[PDB]
Amino acid sequence: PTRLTKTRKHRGNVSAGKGRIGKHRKHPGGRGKAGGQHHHRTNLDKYHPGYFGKVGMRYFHKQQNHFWRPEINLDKLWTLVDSEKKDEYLSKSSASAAPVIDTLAHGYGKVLGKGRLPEVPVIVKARFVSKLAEEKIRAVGGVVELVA
Amino acid sequence: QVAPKWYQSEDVPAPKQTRKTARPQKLRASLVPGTVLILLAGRFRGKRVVYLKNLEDNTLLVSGPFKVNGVPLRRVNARYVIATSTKVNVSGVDVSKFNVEYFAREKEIKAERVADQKSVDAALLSEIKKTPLLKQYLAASFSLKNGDRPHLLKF
Amino acid sequence: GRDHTSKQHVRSGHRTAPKSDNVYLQLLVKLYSFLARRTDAPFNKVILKSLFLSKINRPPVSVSRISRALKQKGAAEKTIVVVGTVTDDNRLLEFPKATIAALRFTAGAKDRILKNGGEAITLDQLALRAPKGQNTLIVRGPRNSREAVRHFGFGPHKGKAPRILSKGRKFERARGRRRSRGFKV
RNA sequence: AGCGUGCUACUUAUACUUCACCGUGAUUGCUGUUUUGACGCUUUCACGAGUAGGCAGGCGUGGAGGUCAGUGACGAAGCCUUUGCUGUAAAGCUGGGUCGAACGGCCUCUAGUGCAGAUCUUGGUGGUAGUAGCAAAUAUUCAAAUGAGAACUUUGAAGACUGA
RNA sequence: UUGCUUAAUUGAACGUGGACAAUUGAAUGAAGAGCUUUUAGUGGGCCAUUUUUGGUAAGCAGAACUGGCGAUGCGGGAUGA
RNA sequence: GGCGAAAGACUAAUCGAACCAUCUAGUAGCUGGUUCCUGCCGAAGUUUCCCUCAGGAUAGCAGAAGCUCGUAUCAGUUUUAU
RNA sequence: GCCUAGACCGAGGACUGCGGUUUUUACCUAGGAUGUUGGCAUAAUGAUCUUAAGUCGCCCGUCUUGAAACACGGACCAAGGAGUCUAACGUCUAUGCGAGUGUUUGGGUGUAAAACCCGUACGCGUAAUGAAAGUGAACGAAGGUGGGGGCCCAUUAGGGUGCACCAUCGACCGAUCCUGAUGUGUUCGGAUGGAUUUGAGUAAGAGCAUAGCUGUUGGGACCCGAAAGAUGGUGAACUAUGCCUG
RNA sequence: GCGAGAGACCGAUAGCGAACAAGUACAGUGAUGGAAAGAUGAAAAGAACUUUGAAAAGAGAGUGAAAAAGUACGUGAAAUUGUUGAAAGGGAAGGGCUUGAGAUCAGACUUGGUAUUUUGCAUGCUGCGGUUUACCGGGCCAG
Repeated sequence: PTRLTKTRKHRGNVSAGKGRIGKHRKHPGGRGKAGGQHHHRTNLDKYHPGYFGKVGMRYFHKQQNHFWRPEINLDKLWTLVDSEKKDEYLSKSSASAAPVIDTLAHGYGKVLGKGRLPEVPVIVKARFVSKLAEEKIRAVGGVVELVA
Repeated sequence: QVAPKWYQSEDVPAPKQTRKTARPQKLRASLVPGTVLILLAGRFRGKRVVYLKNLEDNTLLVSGPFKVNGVPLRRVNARYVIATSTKVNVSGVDVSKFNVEYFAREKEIKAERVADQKSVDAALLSEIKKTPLLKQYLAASFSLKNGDRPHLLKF
Repeated sequence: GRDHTSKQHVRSGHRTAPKSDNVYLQLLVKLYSFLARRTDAPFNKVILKSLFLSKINRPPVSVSRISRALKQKGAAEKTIVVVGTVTDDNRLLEFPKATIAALRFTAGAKDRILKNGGEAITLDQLALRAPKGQNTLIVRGPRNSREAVRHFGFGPHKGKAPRILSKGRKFERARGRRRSRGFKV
């Protein structure tokens, strides 16, 4: 709303809050990022280090679908289990019958090993696992099945 | 417009308990009964009169005497009076019956008031006759001449 | 004239009321304005102040924090008081039975508490079963875990995060962030 | 009534002291009498300069949603006015006159929303001021007529000029 | 306790346990202390006392400390940042 | 571009590069202006870098929002000791 | 100690208090003015306007260290007239839901640009780090120490527990450097153990969405203001020069 | 372009340049440039007729709800001006503060109460203005 702006409060005061000496002008200092190496260097150095220069190698025609690999940790792996059968699974699960968790069908690429699992065998299907994540899964009596 | 609200009460509170107990008036030392006074205000300003009694209304009972001055028995205010040093022996004048209600507001003058005026004037005149020129002094009016400085005068 | 040793007519700088205009939040202030004024319990004056706090100063308290607080020695049966939202945490393997008093519960947080035999009460029900805040335990959420705090006090050799829109190899990584490109700050 | 010096009294700043009122900040208390206002009421103390600038609370204008079963041809809006009143103020309300068709209050919404200036824009009106001026090109006059009215029209008489 | 140090059981650093309470170890004061975010204007200054450089000097130029004016009325200096 | 016995002359009162419309509301670190009231707080002309010196960025000074606490340990000051 | 003269003010509004005299569950001068009298209500009183007198008062706006300036704008009046909208953002506040969040590209529906309903994807978040190949967050109650509101037990104190947060020492993940086990397509692998190194990391998630003030950038960008540059056209009725015919 | 429907749009210096005989009047050799200008009343009922005047007009009259609506047309502001009234005025005027004078305005004999008489109402004496001295109490200004 225009009525709550300070323009309505600056009415009657000469400079509209811009000062009498400074005299709000068109573009003192330049337009955009002008002078980033000359008279705005003190700002870019302080707040945006690393701004100028090249780092690393180019990648012509980078297709981001190749690098698609969403992560899921082990502390969140049991959320992929169906909600209504989670409690039943957590109780009766054994090496003869353990719940199967297809992480790929839920949209995940790699299983990472943050957190602790319930002391329950599981069969995890992933495209990738980390070293520690698979050690934790086998420690509770489970296994990892690699899929594609 | 701003409408009145239900909480704007109209009740008038009672006043607090006041601790102003009135204490009796203090007169000047120069205001002793029988002293001759000069009236400074009123219809009879400039008249020399005789002070008879201190009434309870904080006022002074005063006579002319009427036969001498034409000033009747009436009350005056102590602050509108110059108390001279002249005195008349008023021990023989009965000013007992005069009180505040005697001067209560009820032209035609009351017969009782006139008789009291005469009865007071009798003794007042009989005493005044003793001091020479006192009767002449009373009947004459007081005024400030050229060069009288009241801050230097003795009355 | 006076030689002013300090600045004149300075407000306290603390909230004395909620900025919100929620009518129900104001009833809690009304209830806890009375308790803070009339009871002389330290718990009551703390709750009254917390009801004034803004949203970022009342971060969500996960159901995991309450679990960790109930695991303190002798605190298994204390009434958990949260002036804010209690949220769910799918990382928990188990949740105990306890009474939690909060401004708001998410659907998940309320569900788990009741599923484990606990009780989820509001702050007005607390004033009935604890007008002095007896046997309570106030839990607060992490304030510095907010993302805006990452950029506070950015500068050389500070280790804070730059205010940047895109993340990648081409976005503020060369000169001033790498000794092979001049200097590093 | 000069200069040096001393004393006494006296003069008066928006300063100081006491008191009143305003506001700001802090502060005391208020639900089994909280009672239809607790964003309120209430006790006490201190403080009050201010450009650039910041923030807060308000006043006003065009239009929008709701409400006052609001005002109005028995006179709306507008305009003029020692008719006043209210507010620190922005302003609001009113008496009288003029006028002739719509218009306001309150809760919200919204913006092409508040002017003394910009050698501002457009329009209008002054002082200057009945003033400067209406002076190159030789030159006009008498009478009659017409006409309400004739230095200036027409005609006559004259005097002139252009001078192939 | 140590992988440091010592010829060493020596140390160094950090501790466990125990004693020393309102004179817990000068004065005075404290409209409280600490912490953070965000943003405005400004980045021409000038003057007075004192110290001081260049200059014959300057209502000159340039510094030091403080206080002022700017941004400030009011009483006095007739008048005056 | 013309034209010039040449003056940078003339080219429709326009000439050291006509006029018309458009791009175009061209850009301006420069000048001028910038519209109601009250309340509270209240500066700076200094640091560093800049083809920087009539300008910026930066730190400082100011406001606002607050937040954690409630006399903790603090001070444009003195004393003592060093 | 006592007497005495004058001036200004009277806030508050049942009681509550501290005292005093106690002759007393009374009274007082002791937590803020009452008593009495006169006059007037065709007026005493108050306010405003006009004017006189006394005293003070330079013309506003502006840039400026400094303006009444012999600095600039302003003869006067009316009306118009200058920080706006948008894309993308930062801080803060409010609201909803919350490890999620966002209906409105689209479909269904309708009292038809509304309202109502639907969902897949997708965005942001939930994981970082490296140039990259790649790898990818629990020794412990998610650690220890010093504080720390609140709560519990006490009974001044004191003890216990101590969220947020502050200081500090560590642990974990990635990079860099070192070490190099069982092994092997004999050059691969990289266990284990380390390093005054490094990251915008972990260490019981805090975000997403909408709105608002403020600030930023690009846009005509608060309003007005060039000298210029370009594109496409119109002019030799003036004038310049040549030619033809007089 | 043709044809429709709408709006938290503008309301005659706005909105298209153009609400009107507007791309018109007008300017320029030309390319081009380019305005100003809405509103009587319900209805012209747009003032017959008499009189003064050369006429324009005026004075009567008339129409009209209105002529304080007469085409110089709804309202009719300010600058600026006329008349009347008031007031002041020795090389400016204007302002603040204070009081005086003149003008204007305001206010308690209250919605005053107490017995009272007549005037007045539809009505079968009852709400209640009316009057004057009594009494009580009040307002304001003073001692």
